[PDB]
Amino acid sequence: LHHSEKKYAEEDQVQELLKVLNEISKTTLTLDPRYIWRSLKDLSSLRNQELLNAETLCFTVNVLYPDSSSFKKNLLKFITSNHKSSVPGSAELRNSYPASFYSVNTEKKTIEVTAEINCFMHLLVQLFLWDSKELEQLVEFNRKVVIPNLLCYYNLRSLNLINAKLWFYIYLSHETLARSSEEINSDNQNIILRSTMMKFLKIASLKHDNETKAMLINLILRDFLNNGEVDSASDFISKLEYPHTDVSSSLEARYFFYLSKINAIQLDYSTANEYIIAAIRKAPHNSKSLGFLQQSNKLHCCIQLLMGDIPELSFFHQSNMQKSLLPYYHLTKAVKLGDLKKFTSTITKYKQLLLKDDTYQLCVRLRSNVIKTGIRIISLTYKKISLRDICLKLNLDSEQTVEYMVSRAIRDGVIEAKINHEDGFIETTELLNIYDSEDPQQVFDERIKFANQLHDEYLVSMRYPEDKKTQQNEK
Amino acid sequence: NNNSALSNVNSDIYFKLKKLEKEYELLTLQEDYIKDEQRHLKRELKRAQEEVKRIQSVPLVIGQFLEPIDQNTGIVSSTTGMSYVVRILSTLDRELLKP
Amino acid sequence: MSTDVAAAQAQSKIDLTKKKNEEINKKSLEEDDEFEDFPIDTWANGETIKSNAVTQTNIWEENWDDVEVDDDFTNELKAELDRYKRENQ
Amino acid sequence: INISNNLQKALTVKTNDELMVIYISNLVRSIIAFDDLIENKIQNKKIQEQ
Amino acid sequence: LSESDKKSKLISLYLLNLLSQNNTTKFHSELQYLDKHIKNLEDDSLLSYPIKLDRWLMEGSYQKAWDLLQSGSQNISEFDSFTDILKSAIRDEIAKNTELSYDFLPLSNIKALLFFNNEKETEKFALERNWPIVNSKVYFNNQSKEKADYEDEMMHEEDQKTNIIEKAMDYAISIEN
Amino acid sequence: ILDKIFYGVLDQGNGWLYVYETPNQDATYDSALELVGQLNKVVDQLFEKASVLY
Amino acid sequence: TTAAPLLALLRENQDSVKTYALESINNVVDQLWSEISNELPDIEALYDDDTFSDREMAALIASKVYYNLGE
Amino acid sequence: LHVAVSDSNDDVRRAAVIALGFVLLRDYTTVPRIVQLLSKSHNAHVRCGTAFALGIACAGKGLQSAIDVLD
Amino acid sequence: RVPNYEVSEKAFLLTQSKVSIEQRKEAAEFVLAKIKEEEMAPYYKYLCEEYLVNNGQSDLEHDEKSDSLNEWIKFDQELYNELCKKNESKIKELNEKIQKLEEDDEGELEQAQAWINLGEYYAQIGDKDNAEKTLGKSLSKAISTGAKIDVMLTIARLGFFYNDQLYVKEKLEAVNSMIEKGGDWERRNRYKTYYGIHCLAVRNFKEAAKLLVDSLATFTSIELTSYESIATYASVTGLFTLERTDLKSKVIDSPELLSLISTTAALQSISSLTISLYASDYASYFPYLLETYANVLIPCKYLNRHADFFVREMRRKVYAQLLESYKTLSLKSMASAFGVSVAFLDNDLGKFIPNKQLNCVIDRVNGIVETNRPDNKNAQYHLLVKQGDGLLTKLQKYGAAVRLT
Repeated sequence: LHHSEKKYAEEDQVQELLKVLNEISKTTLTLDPRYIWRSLKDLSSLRNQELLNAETLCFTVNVLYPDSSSFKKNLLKFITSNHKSSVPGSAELRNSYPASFYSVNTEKKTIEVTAEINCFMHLLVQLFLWDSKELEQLVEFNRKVVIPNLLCYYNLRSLNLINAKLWFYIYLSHETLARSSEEINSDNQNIILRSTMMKFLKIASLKHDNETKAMLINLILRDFLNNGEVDSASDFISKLEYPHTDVSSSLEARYFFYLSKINAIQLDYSTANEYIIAAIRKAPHNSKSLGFLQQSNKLHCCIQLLMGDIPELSFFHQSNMQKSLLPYYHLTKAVKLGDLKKFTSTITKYKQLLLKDDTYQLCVRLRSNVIKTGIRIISLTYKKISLRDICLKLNLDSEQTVEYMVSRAIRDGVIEAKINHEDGFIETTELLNIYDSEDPQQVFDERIKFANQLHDEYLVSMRYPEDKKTQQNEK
Repeated sequence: NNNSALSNVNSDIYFKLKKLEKEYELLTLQEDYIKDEQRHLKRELKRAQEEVKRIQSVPLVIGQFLEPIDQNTGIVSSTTGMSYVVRILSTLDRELLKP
Repeated sequence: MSTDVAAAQAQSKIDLTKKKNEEINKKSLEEDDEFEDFPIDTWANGETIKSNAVTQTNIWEENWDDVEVDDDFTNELKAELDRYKRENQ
Repeated sequence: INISNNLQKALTVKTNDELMVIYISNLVRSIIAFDDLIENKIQNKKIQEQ
Repeated sequence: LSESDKKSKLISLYLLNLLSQNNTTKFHSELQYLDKHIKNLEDDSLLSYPIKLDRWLMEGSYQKAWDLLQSGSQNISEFDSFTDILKSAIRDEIAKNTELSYDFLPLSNIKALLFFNNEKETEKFALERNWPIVNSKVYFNNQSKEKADYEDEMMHEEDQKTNIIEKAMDYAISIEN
Repeated sequence: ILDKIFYGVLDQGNGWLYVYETPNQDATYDSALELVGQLNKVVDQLFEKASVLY
Repeated sequence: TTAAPLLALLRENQDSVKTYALESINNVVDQLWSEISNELPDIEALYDDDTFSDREMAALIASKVYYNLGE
Repeated sequence: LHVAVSDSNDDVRRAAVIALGFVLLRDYTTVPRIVQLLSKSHNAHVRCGTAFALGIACAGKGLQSAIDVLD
Repeated sequence: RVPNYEVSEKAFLLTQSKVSIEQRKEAAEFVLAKIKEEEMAPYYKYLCEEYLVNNGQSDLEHDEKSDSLNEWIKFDQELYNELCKKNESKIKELNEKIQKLEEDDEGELEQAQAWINLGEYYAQIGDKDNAEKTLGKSLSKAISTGAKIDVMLTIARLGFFYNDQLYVKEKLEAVNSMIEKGGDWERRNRYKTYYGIHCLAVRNFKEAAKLLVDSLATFTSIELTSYESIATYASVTGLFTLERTDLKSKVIDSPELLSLISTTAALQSISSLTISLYASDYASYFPYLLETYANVLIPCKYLNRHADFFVREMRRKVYAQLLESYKTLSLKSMASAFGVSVAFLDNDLGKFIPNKQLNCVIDRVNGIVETNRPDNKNAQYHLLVKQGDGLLTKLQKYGAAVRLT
């Protein structure tokens, strides 16, 4: 029973413990140790579920615990206490480790390796919480213990790398609890949580660890936007302190998505669209990335519709994600066909859907775009057209009504016309002749500049693995 | 276990490592030097090709390539009526040179 | 689909075991899939037939009869209407 | 300048070939390094054996 | 984040005040923050009023916006203190759109647009914008030409435009680097 | 015009005939298109060899 | 939550009010630093004046926010 | 270093490489890296001078790297 | 295997209600006679399922609505009884024979031909599945390689017969892999015909135009719909893909189209549209278009869904053809020639200009339609810049992953 599963599971945890130990004790190469540890977590979450769940307590007693065994027992009671073949003398050794040394070195006293035992202990904890899906007390318990400990060290870059990945989970459980239960307590500690992240982020500037900085930035940007204040988030990003050294495919895709959401609702859709295109691009394409991609698509359509430029029908059609993009497809059709009444119905029919996903606020400004897109088609199709004919086409009352709408629309430059209320028709002003302007030299210069950017990025990247590789042993 | 020595680090920063921060500026000076060296050898490439080009121009004597004996030396026989074993020049066919 | 060439982003950016932890953790921050929150409250999404004629189950490439409706009946009528106007011009 | 724009891009292609050939090279040096570390055991064992 | 009895009225005032300062950027930034605490819990009740005003100025229904401010003084309690600022504002937004929509337009046609009732109000707004009135015709050509020269007078434009000679210098030295 | 034996354009509503003998492609245009179009195949083919990196 | 109530106090005049307003910011000056970076010139003006016993405080808020920005 | 590359005559080329190890007599460890590039040189003179500089540099305080370069 | 292509058409007409009703009940008389004779009741079972609530709404074992305008449709149990006899007697004879030729040696060919005979009978009555199972048995067995190829196309016909294209693509994917194994030029001509009908279903007609004219040049139209149908198809696709220059050349000039004349209505309408485009009579083009939808596009099983698309595109071809030729036209002159009025002209152009094909304007004020189609340095530049932007996009994309790892 007891002895069987826990011992088996323990064999893998010992092997895992040394993978962290050996890289950091010989000093990190930054990017490479990091990646390994990510591969390590894929394995651990599975093992934690499997073969009881006291596999960790059995382990905690095996390694040098300073007080870590107390916190473990409390996690354990909730999912039904186990504690047989996790007592001393049947799960204890202080030998078989170079991670805790032999017994004699513990006794005599030696240098701390209890830091990395602790960080790694806190891994198993963060893991435990997510895997079981524990809610309520456990969220408070874990957070309050772990973070004081990370500051009782000497704030080493070796230990910063490992514990940075702990921050993601601390953050997940707080939001989950807040979404489930509406309570004054959850509101109250959210102010503590922003405060803490900024505190760490200062510390990690000093100590210059780029991963700790990239992760802490993304969690707190997400938090401000969930509570809906734009201004705090915008002020934060324009200090330009995001790193690019230790950053990842997911991590940079995430940043850009925040950048999109801020700039669109600030009424600049050119600057918003720049980011969202970047976000889809960095991200992998998997069934595990499905969530991220799914939400990226939803935001993309609307940013584009707000410009008055329309997404193609093949987008939605060949999507495997098409039965959630169905209110979004109707947004495309309704704007394009210019019909006031379809729009009205769409955002009323699909109001719960739009409001769930938070995209309903950008759909309000898409009301304006119905008119704007319809007047645009008309500028393309007709060069000279009476004011009267226009009022029948979009169903407007006065000559006066169309004239207010058109002028504003060409303040933005969307339609590309000029009104002649000296003769009572609207004249289209697009007359091309852009290869007969001076602008084309300038259009090529930016492209040339992007090709120079890849030329640098190639040369500098190439040599970076190669220093290490020529130093590496070979026959 | 527990604890270490925090004075061991603080000591090394001012003493040894200050000398080594300065040493890293002398390898930075190396970088500026070999930035010019790398361009200088591009100029010297131009000059080594130009000199070859003189040799290639006339006067020349006709011969006929037979066959290789190596991938950089061949054997020809001239229109003089003499077999000469000849170094083949770089920057020519050696796949359509063989017949 | 997705921005730019989908197939080009799909081939460039692919799963590794290193990216695997990251790809899940990212998803968890977008609060699940949010495509299995969808079919629950709609109790099964239908089809578009409101303005499509070749719908969206095409086994070859979609047309633009997916935003337009049957215009041959209008053509037939215009023709006939035009013949009276010209007859009695 | 259109002809130059294209010519600068046509060299990114040349560079991009190199990057891949070096990331392949580095991949072989990795395999070589592991193979030696295994082989030291076989030579250690041969002395005990005889 | 707020449980008041007057909460409904005060958020209404919040949004009208944004509009009076004339930053549409500030309005939409806030709209998202308010959105959270009205989601299924107030929605639009009297809080429709400022969202409609902003929507109309974006849609370009300046006709509509004018009637809407006025009927808000049929339920007057301090709606009038926000009505004055926004009457001036409406005139100004049109003046920005109608630069690019005429080369000349009559006195009689402009009067209508900027919602003046009398001549004295019309001519004064034209002079501040440097649009001359001759034989009762108001000219957008004077401001549009004027603005164009003041741009050329200023320095930004050597680098922003990029000088063609300088472009080639950059081409050369990237290859040599 | 459709045959393209002086390739020009008719004004019906001013009743005029305009004749163009100008070129409507250039050499420069032609071979720019061939070159970029070929390099597109190259770039796919470079990623295809290096599928062993991952 | 928002420190915008505390910002509102800065711009409002009366010394006794400003006296309170600097002390409020100073509690949460280490803990919040992107909710208060818009009123840094008002704060600098208080340090520049010498009708305050709170010149020392005013200047301290300014400094704590500015290193976090990068300056 | 600048004169060794720029001045193409053989005396001037040879002298300046010899001259480096007197400057960096006490920093004899880093010299193998810096004249690594001049050991490989297509100019005979330069390599002649490479060899003397390394001899002088690591004469009384040894160092493995130079012995290998000099082979 | 033979009667399959014929019967499939006639049944498809029934489904339609955009055709003449008169045509339907001539079809109904014929198609049912043959269902009794060749015992095609499985296929009948399949057909009624697929209708459904357009046709068959006058049958006894279904629910009766006013959707069918036919009544000669009547599925009964009488059909079923006949099935049981004719299938029992035949199947059983062929089963005993397969096991006989297991006894005989070199029997692999002998068993192959018997399992082909079985695969014909299941083809005859319906069943694509049971022919498929049996002609794979034929496939393993030693038979000539040319027979293997022929077998594989034999199963593909069955996907046409059923009216599911997605079955046919998998069954022609096997043909494409076997073609050069036999190397036969004899089955190459057969492959152009099958794959032509398949590519007539695809939106892209580009492959279809090339195929469907080789089918005209080399006389292959067999085990599939008639030579006259082959020609009809060739014309439609000819028109859609090929420019005005290449159109005369390849469609209006073809010895095979001229020699076959137009003896059927379907073939007559489509050819009539083509002749009037070149001859530049546009007042016969529009009525001829309506003839086209009626008697070709809608009666076909592969242009059913491109019926609207061809109507539209053809109006688009001709307008654009005229706008090349003219830098100014009036609404009146243009409308009169097309046989529509000015209002009617506005709306048809008002779709086609946002579909990015005709690149023109309309004045209502002055009433002239001017042409805004560049051909000069502006056109060259728009196109070239997009492709070089497309090179840059791959370069960023492809570079970024290799560095990242």
